[PDB]
Amino acid sequence: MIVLFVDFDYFYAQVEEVLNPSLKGKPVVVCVFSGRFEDSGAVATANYEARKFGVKAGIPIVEAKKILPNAVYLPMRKEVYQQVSSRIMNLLREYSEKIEIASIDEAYLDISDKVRDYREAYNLGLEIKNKILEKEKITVTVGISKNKVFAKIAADMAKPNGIKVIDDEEVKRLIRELDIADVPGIGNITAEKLKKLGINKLVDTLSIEFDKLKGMIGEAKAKYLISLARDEYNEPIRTRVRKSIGRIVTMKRNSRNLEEIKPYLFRAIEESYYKLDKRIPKAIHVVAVTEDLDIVSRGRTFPHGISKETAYSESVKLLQKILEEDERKIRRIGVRFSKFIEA
DNA sequence: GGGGGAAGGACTG
DNA sequence: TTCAGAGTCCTTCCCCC
Ligand SMILES: Nc1ccn([C@H]2CC[C@@H](COP(=O)(O)OP(=O)(O)OP(=O)(O)O)O2)c(=O)n1
Ligand SMILES: [Ca+2]
Ligand SMILES: [Ca+2]
Repeated sequence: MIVLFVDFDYFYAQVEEVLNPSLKGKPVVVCVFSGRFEDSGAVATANYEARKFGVKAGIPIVEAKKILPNAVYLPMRKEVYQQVSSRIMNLLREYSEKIEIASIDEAYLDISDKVRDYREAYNLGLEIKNKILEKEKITVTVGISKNKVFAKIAADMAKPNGIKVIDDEEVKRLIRELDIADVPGIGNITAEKLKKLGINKLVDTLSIEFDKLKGMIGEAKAKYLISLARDEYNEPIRTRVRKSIGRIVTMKRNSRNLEEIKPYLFRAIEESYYKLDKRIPKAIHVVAVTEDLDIVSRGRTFPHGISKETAYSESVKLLQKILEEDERKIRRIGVRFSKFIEA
């Protein structure tokens, strides 16, 4: 069983350059604006030409312009990218029936019984990595191994515009050299904890006791990690499925007064139902972002589907349920639906 | 007595 | 006065056929 991981080199900012040729040869920064502060918002992405100086996705636009002020800041357009991605996913779909799309710029391929060895697999990464670069003019990084996790790591190492292959003899090697947070699934927090205790490489975990690991990161986190070092990871490539389609916005405000939030919720509660397709959610939650970070949420599950209007109503009771439980103003407010109806 | 629901946190990425 | 913008899965926890 050998996997083929695909990762769009560096998506957004890249597509933005593909459409506007007068961009390349410059540090581009695709980000999200809110309409406030003046330059309020965060960074969604940036080309490698812009990363060099630190402008990494997720930071305040005000900071970005603190390091790379001359760079090229372009507004985010999830609509434009969505379509591109939607196209690339379809190609890969012809190379292997068993496909699994993770995010908007990722996809796992299973070639187990359509490839003889890592030799003709690396040749396939190319045959693919190319059909892509010129049919959509998008560069991508490919990863290959015996499973999804290692396949995804080989792609991390080889980026950008590359491809790598983590063979078995190499795997055992990585399980020793591969370290800290460079592990898919383990976030900064879990890392700033493990490190403090000496655990650096994915192996250091084996010199512990499953329980002493659980008491600090969790049974899932641990079991997962120990499943890697032990080298017995399973997880197959199955078709993905939308579980929770939601939408959130941002108030130029920072309010607490219902009619100073109702229009907002209503707004989001509109866009979400457009993505719901022909789905019927039995569950709905109102996510609310405050000011001093920390998000708050209140939701409810129904024994039947939901109609837009049905949503509007509960939205309020769920919002009041929030306010009366916190003494801080709100900045962004949103809603998320789930538990769609089966077959 | 494993599961459904609700609020929180983290990693997505 | 007024910072940093979609979806999944793990968890602490209370509760019931
Ligand atoms: N805080 C973040 C981080 C990433 N993304 C977006 C960036 C596009 C998509 C995938 O991100 P990555 O793959 O991590 O980066 P990339 O630039 O898309 O590509 P690469 O992984 O090769 O750097 O998710 C985002 O919306 N918010
Ligand atoms: Ca990518
Ligand atoms: Ca990615």
